Amino acid sequence: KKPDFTLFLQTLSWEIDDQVGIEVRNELLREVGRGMGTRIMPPPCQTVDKLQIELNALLALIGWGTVTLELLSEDQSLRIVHENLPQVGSAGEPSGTWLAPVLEGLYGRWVTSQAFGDYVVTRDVAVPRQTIIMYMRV
Amino acid sequence: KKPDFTLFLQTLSWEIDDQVGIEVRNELLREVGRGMGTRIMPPPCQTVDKLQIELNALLALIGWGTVTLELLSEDQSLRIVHENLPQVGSAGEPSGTWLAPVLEGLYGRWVTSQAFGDYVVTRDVAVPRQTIIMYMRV
Amino acid sequence: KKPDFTLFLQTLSWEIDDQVGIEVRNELLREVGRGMGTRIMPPPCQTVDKLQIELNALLALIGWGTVTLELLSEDQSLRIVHENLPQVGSAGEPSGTWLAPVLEGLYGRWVTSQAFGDYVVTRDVAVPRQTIIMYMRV
Amino acid sequence: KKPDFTLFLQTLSWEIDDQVGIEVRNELLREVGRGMGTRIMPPPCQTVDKLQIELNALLALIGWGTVTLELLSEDQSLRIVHENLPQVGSAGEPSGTWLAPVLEGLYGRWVTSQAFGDYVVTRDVAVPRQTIIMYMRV
Amino acid sequence: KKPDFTLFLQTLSWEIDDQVGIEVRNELLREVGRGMGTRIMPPPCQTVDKLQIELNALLALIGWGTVTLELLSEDQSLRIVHENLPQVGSAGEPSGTWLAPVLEGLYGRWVTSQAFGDYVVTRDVAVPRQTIIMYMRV
Amino acid sequence: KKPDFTLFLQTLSWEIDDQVGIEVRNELLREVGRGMGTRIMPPPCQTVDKLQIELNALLALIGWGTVTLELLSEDQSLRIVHENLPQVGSAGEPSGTWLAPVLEGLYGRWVTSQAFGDYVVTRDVAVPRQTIIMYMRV
Amino acid sequence: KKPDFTLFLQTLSWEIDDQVGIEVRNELLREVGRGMGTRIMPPPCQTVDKLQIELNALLALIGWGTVTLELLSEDQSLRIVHENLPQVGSAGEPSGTWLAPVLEGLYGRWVTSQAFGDYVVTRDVAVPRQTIIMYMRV
Amino acid sequence: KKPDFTLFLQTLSWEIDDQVGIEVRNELLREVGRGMGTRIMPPPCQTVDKLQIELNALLALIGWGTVTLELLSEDQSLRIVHENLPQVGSAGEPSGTWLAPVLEGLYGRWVTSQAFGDYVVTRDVAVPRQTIIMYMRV
Repeated sequence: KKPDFTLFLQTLSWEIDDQVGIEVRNELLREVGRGMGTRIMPPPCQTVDKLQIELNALLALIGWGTVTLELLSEDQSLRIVHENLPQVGSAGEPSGTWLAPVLEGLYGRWVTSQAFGDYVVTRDVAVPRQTIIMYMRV
Repeated sequence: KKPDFTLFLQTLSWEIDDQVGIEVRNELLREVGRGMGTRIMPPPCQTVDKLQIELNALLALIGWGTVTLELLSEDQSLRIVHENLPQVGSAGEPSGTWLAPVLEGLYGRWVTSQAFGDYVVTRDVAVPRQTIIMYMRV
Repeated sequence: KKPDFTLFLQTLSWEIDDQVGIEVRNELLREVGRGMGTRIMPPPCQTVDKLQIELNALLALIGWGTVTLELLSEDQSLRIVHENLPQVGSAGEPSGTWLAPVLEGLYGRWVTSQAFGDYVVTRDVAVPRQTIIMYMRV
Repeated sequence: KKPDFTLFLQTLSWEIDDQVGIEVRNELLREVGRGMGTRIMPPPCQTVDKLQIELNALLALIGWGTVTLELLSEDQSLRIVHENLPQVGSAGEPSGTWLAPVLEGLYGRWVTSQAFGDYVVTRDVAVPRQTIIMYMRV
Repeated sequence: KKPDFTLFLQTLSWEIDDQVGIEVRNELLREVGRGMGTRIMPPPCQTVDKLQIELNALLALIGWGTVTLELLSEDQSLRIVHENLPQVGSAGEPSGTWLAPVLEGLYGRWVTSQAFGDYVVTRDVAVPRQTIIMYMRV
Repeated sequence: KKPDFTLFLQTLSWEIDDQVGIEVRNELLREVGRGMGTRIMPPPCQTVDKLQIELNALLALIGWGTVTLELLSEDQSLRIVHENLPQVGSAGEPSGTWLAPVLEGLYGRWVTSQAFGDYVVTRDVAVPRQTIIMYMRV
Repeated sequence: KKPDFTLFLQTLSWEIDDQVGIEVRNELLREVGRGMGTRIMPPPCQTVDKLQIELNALLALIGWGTVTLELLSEDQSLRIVHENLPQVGSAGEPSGTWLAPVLEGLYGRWVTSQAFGDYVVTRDVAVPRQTIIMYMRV
Repeated sequence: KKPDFTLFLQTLSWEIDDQVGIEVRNELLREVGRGMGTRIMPPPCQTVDKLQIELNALLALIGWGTVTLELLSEDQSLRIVHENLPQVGSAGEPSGTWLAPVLEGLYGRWVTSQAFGDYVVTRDVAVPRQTIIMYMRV
């Protein structure tokens, strides 16, 4: 049987919350996501739709959900909607969204690598519990 | 598709190794294992064989390997052999054995709860890479 | 192949119904559920939403369905709705709901352990066949 | 996810052991196996090898192990060896063999229905833990 | 890998259609279904709902679809609706319904064995392609 | 759930054995195998090793065991060894080998299509029960 | 674990696009599909519905989607709608439809082999991304 | 059902062999492997054992086999043994080893990126059919 890490991640999340706090762990998770973004990378794309397809394939390779990218031309900003985020335990704000900084760092690396190449990710916090909305503005 | 946490655990292990060190993370993993031992517990058993069967069933519930308990009557000690440890990344001493303190804390809780009830676990470090030997002496 | 226990449970349910009756088996199933509640426990939670999120994870660990907790503030009561109950045979009132006292005991243990800690479970009998409604009042 | 009944069967076995005893439950399990033998039946066979093949197919239909029949011509007896019995908990004599009377009743029904048709089952208790040997004598 | 018999059944159906005809094969399939009804039987039930619940479990044991029984009290008839029939090839009237006499014989045996015990099955031929309606009148 | 045809094939084999005999069904199975050989074909190969590699891929596409081809240069004959033949029921000579004429026709078509192109298959009857040996001589 | 060829196909598609162009690869894919159509063929059918059923069974054998055939009697043309095309990378016009000439050649071979036997396939380019419409006119 | 690309790869391999030759396709496959090595990369390692563990994890992520690295200190060379190569068709020298240049380029990229960083891969052609031996010398 393939090992299951859900209970281990729940206990680790509770222990990290009780130990360091709710602000250092965000930076730690962002760094973890940035490091994860180095192992798997998308090919260089020229249009938003191709980038969306490649990122969806990369996410389906590991099964962490689906992504939707939109380009707001009012200020040339990027809106990213992530669906079916994995749920571990009941920690985070709101409860169940504990792996959001990981997505922030991962998407920042993936988009800045190619779209454009000078942006910063800021999480925007009736959407479902597992839906994460982020903005990519210069 | 069920989410896969292997790459996330590898990156997290590397980051934790680079940040805190190789001694604080051992205590953190021991605390994580002790907390994990509270969520699932075996029923109170009277003999070593029944304890072995119950612990094997509990391990197979999550798929973290197999266990073998044997009692040394020379000093009434307990020897625990764990097989098929999950492997994440290449961190630990030796490489690949990163989740050993978790097993130490888990087995300590499981055995001390019931055999006897006053023991301490100390890791004993041509056995395979994924085989861990621990001792339970008063 | 993993063993299948459905036919065995159907035959056992029929035999137990034919032997002891329809009132002793309810107490037996309640005791079985109370004993099951000792093997797996949820972490201590402070709010109803966190309790729901944890109980859903424990239920999904074994695949026995889904739970929904709600609080009536009129008399500070708790309403629990369980969905996708396992079906074995055609025994019970109504037919197919044979494992309801098990849920009663399990939920009583899980909630009383932490919400509050002084409550009793009483089954409330156009809802589907596999949906069970229970009340937790002092 | 398909429901898992392993923990439920372990708790039920412990409760039944603590409630009635270790002799009434044997008769209950024999009756359960006899009732189980009525739901699934093998076709009428004329030779021992065909009976073995049909019983192996029937067992593989549910995944309860493998069977081997051999005829002792000294007293026209039948020896049955069952392998890979399902293991639930740590109850029974020896530990892990809790569903042996079920096999006794099931095999008695299956063979007596057709080989011959006048025999009784008596369990014969360095074989493995999950191997059960039974004898069919008139 | 578990063997696949779909192509073999398609070729066999074509050959049987080309050899004997479209009337002898119906009797052959009815006899095959009647023989199949002996290997697996439902427990004796007293009401229509319990019979439906037991037959649904029996069908799900092999995965041949779902059944729905309803009693017309005008002439004390029984109407059976079968859904999700297996499809092999493109033979039968209409195309794809090649295993209908098997269901006729199987349901006749299953119902007549217990509801009542004196009935005959006659196939009633905007329903989907895989839906079969049968009547059970004395 | 994918439908299971094992019990249906067992009942059909028994009925066909009881109805026509043990010689007409062999011709029927040979014709069925010859028709099956038309749906799936191997690419034209020049050497025996390439033919073996292709035939193994086609067999694994449906999971009907494995094949091994040898060329005896004493009289330019071909020896074919088939392993892991599917087992249905207990019919055939010997018991358990009911789909051997299907293999005869299938291999005849597959080899004669390309090796050479003028041969006839004749079954050669301490090898296991599911191993079939055939010869391909002009 | 069964090998995964998705990333290999993505890289191969990108390299082929960068090397030969966007017109030679179409002929290459058409030839590949025509060669694929030789390995697996449907049985000769007389009506459109039977052809549709057989082609759907053949497609489900490999899992490449679903097909729908409909005959325009105005000019005796055939319209083919293919659903759930496999997606590899982000190449093709539109992005994601890289295996369309393969379907063109495959369907041309399959239909022309039997409906009628003199037709040519021409791709017709608010339908979804993975839906392909083709026409079969003389 | 997840799409299967085995038949497509076999037909594509045959067509590429028939069109360009047996020398241009080697360069094409090497370029494909080099491009594949960019999508997934191992973390920078300092010792051979850690590199072996990381490469094995990366290979198991896609299921393309296992790797074994060993350093000859006579001339500081590196020997790489790959096991369980995927098999498509019967093309290549020897038959079945069609994807060897892909592994050559992939391993060259993976090792040269970090061990050392100045090496070239040259394939060394009673080992099994799917085992490939490569050398990494400056």
